[PDB]
Amino acid sequence: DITLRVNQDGSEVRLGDVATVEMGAEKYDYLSRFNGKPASGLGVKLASGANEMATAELVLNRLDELAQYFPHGLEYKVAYETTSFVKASIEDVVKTLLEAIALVFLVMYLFLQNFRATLIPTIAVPVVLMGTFSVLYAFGYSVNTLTMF
Amino acid sequence: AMVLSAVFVPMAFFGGTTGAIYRQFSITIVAAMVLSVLVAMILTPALCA
Amino acid sequence: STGAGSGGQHAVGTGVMGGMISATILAIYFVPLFFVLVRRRFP
Amino acid sequence: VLLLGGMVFLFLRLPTSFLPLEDRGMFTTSVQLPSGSTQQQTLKVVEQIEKYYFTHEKDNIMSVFATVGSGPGGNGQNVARMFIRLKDWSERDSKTGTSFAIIERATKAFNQIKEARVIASSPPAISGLGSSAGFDMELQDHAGAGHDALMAARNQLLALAAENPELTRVRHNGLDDSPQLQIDIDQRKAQALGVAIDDINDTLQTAWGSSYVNDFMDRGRVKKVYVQAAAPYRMLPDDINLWYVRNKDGGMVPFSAFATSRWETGSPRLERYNGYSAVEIVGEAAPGVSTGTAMDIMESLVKQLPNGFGLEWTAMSYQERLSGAQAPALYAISLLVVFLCLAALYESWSVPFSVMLVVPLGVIGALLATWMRGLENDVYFQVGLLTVIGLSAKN
Amino acid sequence: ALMAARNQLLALAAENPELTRVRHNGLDDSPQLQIDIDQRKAQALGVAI
Amino acid sequence: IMESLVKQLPNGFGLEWTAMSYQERLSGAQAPALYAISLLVVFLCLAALYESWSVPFSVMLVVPLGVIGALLATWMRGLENDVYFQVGLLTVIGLSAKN
Amino acid sequence: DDINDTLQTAWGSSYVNDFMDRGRVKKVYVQAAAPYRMLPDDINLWYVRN
Amino acid sequence: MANFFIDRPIFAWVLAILLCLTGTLAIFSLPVEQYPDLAPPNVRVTANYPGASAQTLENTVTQVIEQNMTGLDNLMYMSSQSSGTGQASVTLSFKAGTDPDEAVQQVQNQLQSAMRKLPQAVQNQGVTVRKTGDTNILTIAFVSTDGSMDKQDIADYVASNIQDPLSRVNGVGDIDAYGSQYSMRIWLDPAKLNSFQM
Amino acid sequence: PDEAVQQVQNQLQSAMRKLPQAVQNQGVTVRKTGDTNILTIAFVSTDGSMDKQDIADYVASNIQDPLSRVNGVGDIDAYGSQYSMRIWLDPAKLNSFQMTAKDVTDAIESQNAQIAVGQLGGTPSVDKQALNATINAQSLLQTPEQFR
Amino acid sequence: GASAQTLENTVTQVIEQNMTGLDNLMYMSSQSSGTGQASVTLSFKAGTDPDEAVQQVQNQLQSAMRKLPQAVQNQGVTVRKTGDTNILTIAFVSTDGSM
Repeated sequence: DITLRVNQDGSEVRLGDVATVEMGAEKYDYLSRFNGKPASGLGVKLASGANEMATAELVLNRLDELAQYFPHGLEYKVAYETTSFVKASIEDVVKTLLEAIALVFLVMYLFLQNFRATLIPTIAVPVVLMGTFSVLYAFGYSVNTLTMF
Repeated sequence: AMVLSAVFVPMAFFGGTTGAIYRQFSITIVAAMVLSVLVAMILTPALCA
Repeated sequence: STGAGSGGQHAVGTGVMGGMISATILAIYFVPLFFVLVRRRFP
Repeated sequence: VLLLGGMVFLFLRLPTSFLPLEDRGMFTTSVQLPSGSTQQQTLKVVEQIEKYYFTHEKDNIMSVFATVGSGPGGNGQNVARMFIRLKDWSERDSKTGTSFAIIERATKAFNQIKEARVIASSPPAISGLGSSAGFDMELQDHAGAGHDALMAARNQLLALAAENPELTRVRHNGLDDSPQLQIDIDQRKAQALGVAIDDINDTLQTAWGSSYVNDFMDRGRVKKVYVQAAAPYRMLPDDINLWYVRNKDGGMVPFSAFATSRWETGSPRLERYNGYSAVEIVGEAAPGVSTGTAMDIMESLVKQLPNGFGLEWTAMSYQERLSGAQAPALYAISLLVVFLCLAALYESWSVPFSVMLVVPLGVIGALLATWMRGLENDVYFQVGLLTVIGLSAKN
Repeated sequence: ALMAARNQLLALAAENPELTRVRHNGLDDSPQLQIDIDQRKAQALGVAI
Repeated sequence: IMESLVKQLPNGFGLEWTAMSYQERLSGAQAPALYAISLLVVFLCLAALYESWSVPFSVMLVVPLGVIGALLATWMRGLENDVYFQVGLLTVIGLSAKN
Repeated sequence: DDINDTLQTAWGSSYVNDFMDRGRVKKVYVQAAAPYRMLPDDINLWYVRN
Repeated sequence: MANFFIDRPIFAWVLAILLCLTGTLAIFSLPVEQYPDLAPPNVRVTANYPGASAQTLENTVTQVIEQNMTGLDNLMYMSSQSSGTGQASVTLSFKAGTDPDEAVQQVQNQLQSAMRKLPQAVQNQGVTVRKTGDTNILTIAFVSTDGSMDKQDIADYVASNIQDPLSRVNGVGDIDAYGSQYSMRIWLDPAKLNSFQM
Repeated sequence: PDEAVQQVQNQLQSAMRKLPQAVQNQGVTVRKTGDTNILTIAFVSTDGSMDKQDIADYVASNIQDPLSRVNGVGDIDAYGSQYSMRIWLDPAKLNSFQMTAKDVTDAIESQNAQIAVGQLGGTPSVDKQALNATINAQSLLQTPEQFR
Repeated sequence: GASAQTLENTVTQVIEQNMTGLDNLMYMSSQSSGTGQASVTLSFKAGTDPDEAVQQVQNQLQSAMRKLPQAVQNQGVTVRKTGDTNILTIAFVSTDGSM
């Protein structure tokens, strides 16, 4: 109904008379598709200084909360995730650490064969681990794949 | 402790992304070594006694 | 280790295993030899 | 002595890498149709690729998220990027369903598609890190000879690199030149007819190209307003003549009266490095050839090119150029410090030599193990080697 | 609804003898004037918007 | 009282303290932690100094004897549990441990 | 506005637009010729359009 | 020093307790991630000229930005590309150890000088200076199972109702969208315009 | 120095619009530099082939920009300016043809510009489109003869 | 020209979006006015460097400039550290009344 001009006869020339007006997309270049069906993506990027696992969990929980108000038909699908890999890495590292402590206990009782002497290193390694974690936090480091290795 | 530090410290001073990758390991291992040596001379003798 | 991150875990495990085996086998013999030689010469 | 020699041999035989590749749970497939291709053909190729993924590698794939209109080498209607997500490591077999096996099969399958260069790859752990064999060079144009001269020099340099056996898989990361349409607006004729050149330019810009005229509010949010020609009226070179421009008197002047169109060639993407017109010529050093040797060969080849065309290394190649054999110097200083500390500890100048000679004892086993298992000289191996050195030294 | 809740809370606070000088820091709603311009009549008369 | 009043409003309206109110709520929340950590540090230091777990335990039993007097004096004078009282209870803990 | 325009373009230089010179976007300037902007009476040489 | 603590086990126990407590606090405090920030700080300047050509974009945007990116600190090299799509990217790779915030601040400050020199359309589209070290945690795809919502409808709904609440999560730094929100589109018809002398 | 530059730039951004439009087009620069030149380089043509103006143009085109990005160089002022398409008006000729200087300026602005026409088949495109090729309008003039 | 509700929906909320989650951010306060001016106040944690906070806000502001309307971008967004510490309030008065 935008009036381009009004003729002297009372006739009007509107924007719809010389063009077709529709509500489309600003950029038609992208044609994102998911599993053969048209879809739109939403990539979330971590802010430095926060846990990526916890951030991903919170994002998924919030999107699940938002999923209650989705119009019929619309569903959110995760097409790319890094939480599983980093969780598996942390689990493997902590498993190796605990298994190494257990094997230290086993070998100590195999050679020295004293339960208390066996306890002596079993209690000395964890305090060094705590000190190392404290130093890493002081230096501004964080639990990475490299630091855990 | 000193020779182990000399083993691990120099990799920290490498330049670039590989330098930072090496620096992570260097700092972690050096901190752990220093803490263990301090614990070895303080906590462990008390436990053994 | 088979699964996620198996690459770096395999790398560190293989390297450490080979190095530690070779060291604990060879040094326990060679280090006395080196010490005896250097103390014999007194350089 | 024989053990030391074997250590040297095994170190020479060990390939060098920066970070091992792990089954991260997903990989990425990229599609690049030949230049001057619409997004419908790209969509057809993407449909073919996703049909292949859903058909053959069905037991391992979980979801493929394609994206037509963008991807490697710059966004365009002939470039598509696909994210393929795989099931949990346990569900897929660890022998024939590993990510590496999947991409190995796919690359064989994808190389049979003549329509477009579709290549599957596994994302790197860090984008900055690159393969040790590969290198990045920026063939610049210091003399300002022009784009055509730069492209001719790039073609000649690529031919020379392909000739050399010390350089493998050398190619440009840019886009090859494509046909373009050149509109010739006869200024004298347009002004004789009474049309204004500014009106002609505005009509062309807001008719064929878009025009972010203003903003409007939709459901409490501001959205852009664009004015552009309808799709059927901006398709062919003959669609130009359909437009009419108004002269001073108010009459409409056809666009064919003062305009003519001809076909020429132009680069879809123009690249500059350090302010100079440049083309990124990426190549990989041949196996058994030092990366520095490959860079020197490339520099000699650039010297063989006509004058005015320099070269500059970028990213990993530039970093390697800056960090020249720092590790040997750092570890020589470390060895000297170790010797001094051991001499102080033992109160002798000869006893510390006994400890220092045990360093090669522990490294040969690690080298032999990492060679037999087929691994490479990655940073993790460096750290493990240092740790075994330290433990042997302590003993 | 927020304004009504604010007014109710302020009335309750005024009732209570253990609170004094409880106030809303912001500004309450005020009348506004809207000028409606008929672009059609403006064009018909010949005056540019 | 303000929090009690805000619960009489129609459901769906909440409240949040800002500026000095937020700082005061932070103080109130962190008080018990400060006392616990300070008591633990004092106990550990005394155990390290006298090489016993009984001397610090016997000493630490006197902290209530001073804290009760500080609380009684503050209550009688009419003062409140402000940041000053907190840095004051810490001083009273120290003085009682000193005796 | 016209007399000001013809006075800050003739006497003072005028950054009209840019042009391409061997691969660089150099500026274009419009100004009076040197002999016609030397004496104080050179203003009388200029003409404006009513 | 060992003989000092042999006679004083309680002192060693106290030191061990302090170390363990500090380590526990650190563990609760320190972040966890896959890899740390291991890359030279790279800053990208993106400008959009709708409907432009590669030559036009390089002439009017890319070179103008390059000529004003001077005085930067620890700048290893500058790489730029002008595409026929209408997007011009200038990448400024800084030396390792440079503060990313300082680098992006300097790049933004240098860009402000050349903002007016850019064409009006480029200014209206907006020129953003952002780091290239973005690490995407998730790539969530929204698909209409019923098929009632078209791709444009899905993209608009996401940009309207989903991009806002998710961007307020504490760990979120940025949320890239792979869809274009609804925009009022006007499709001119040359025959109609010529008919009405417009 | 970085803090001072940040503060000044934050303060300056308020008044950039208040300045005259010509000043904005020229552009305001904030540099953390002094006034003394650490080194002053003189470029001289030994053969005499390059005129003083040619030397200045070459320096400002190929040397000033690369040196300005050298780390540590806060600013590098040039004692010579690059080439420019100088147009010397003649008032007598302008009056002869009844044209003002504004006519010349408008003609140059209109006939020397980079137009963004678009593409042959941009998105959204009609079904079954053969190709998507860029369209080039009139480009910036290069030789002085074109300006004549 | 924006109404208070329109300004809040299209400017203040957008500015809040990206700047949410900054380092050491206690809370955000936004003030959208009917005259068309929108204000967003970020109260960082005590002891944070004000200059670092301003730089962080400016860096994060560039990530939402596009989402802002064109008119808002043209007007420009100002990031200034702001307090309320009125050290002095000098009143200038003329005794004679001539001024």
